[PDB]
Amino acid sequence: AIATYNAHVYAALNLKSKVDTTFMAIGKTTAWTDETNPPEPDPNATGLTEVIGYKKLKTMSLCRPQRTGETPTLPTVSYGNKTWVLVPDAQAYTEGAKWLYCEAEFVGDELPVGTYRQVGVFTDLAPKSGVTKPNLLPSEVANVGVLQFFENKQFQNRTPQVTARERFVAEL
Amino acid sequence: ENLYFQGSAIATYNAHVYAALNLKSKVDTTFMAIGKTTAWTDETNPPEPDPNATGLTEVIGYKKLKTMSLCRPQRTGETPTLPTVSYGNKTWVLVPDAQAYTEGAKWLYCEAEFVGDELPVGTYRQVGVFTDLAPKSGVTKPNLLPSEVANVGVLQFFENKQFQNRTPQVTARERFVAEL
Ligand SMILES: [Cl-]
Repeated sequence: AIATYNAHVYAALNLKSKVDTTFMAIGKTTAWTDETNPPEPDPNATGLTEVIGYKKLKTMSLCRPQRTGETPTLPTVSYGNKTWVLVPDAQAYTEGAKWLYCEAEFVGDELPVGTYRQVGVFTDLAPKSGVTKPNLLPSEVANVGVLQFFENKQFQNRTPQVTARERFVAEL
Repeated sequence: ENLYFQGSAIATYNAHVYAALNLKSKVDTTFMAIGKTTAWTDETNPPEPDPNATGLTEVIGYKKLKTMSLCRPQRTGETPTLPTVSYGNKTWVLVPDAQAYTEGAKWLYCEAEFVGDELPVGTYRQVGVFTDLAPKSGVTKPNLLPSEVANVGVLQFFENKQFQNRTPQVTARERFVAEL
């Protein structure tokens, strides 16, 4: 079962290759049992609970945590308190980038407005023939693809005047 | 008004199955290698495999897989319909690609036959699987000497075990199950 470090990088590179068909979803319109303490995400999930809609990623890149004494030349994303170094595909193995960075914005009413508690990334999403737009209602997706990673968090309310920028880093 | 969030998302069970399916898709360029001609410090207790390894120590040769299939451990009360194999101390149920997610097959089964002198004879202590192996030019043969490989590809998983001896009269059937 002993996989190499490079096996994880290979898996991350494989996800990045699916960029043209990678979408970030928002869901869970209904309240958690405890709104202040969301339950831990169960890996057996094949999709989001009460999926609202799908949004094509603004950015998808391989990455790795910054070293303590490193002054990075490459771009950095500063997720609250911890810095990540974005690595181009060619330096994947040399940099040991076994993590994947994903970013997407939910601008106003492009998807139905309301509360949401879930964020997840799907690869190989089939938009119904005749649709190119990055914002897809669940009735507009032909086959949701494969839910790769998701997160359960405290509710956020979205209005036609609100732009929600959702970004996350997943280890592979 | 604008909202900003940065979080720690966990991989799904299906993400592991997807990774295993991705390796199976590389079947045409997947090779099993054998190595470590020299004895371990303690021949009876081999050292734990270091994941930072990019290849095998004293690589002997590369042999294209006889079988590569997705699999999962057999359940305690299961009487499997599908084919079964033995690795570690357990039994594994071989699952076809179509039933990958339904069966939750996040493990990969690989098998290769090392028939006699097709690769240099002697003792070996390592077994590893490589994907995207480039044979020098347009060569087709399944048995490749390290001097015959143009680019070894990506060492996906390997094992350190007690020695096995191969002679021109011996056929070694190496099987291993790796979790993804
Ligand atoms: Cl939270």
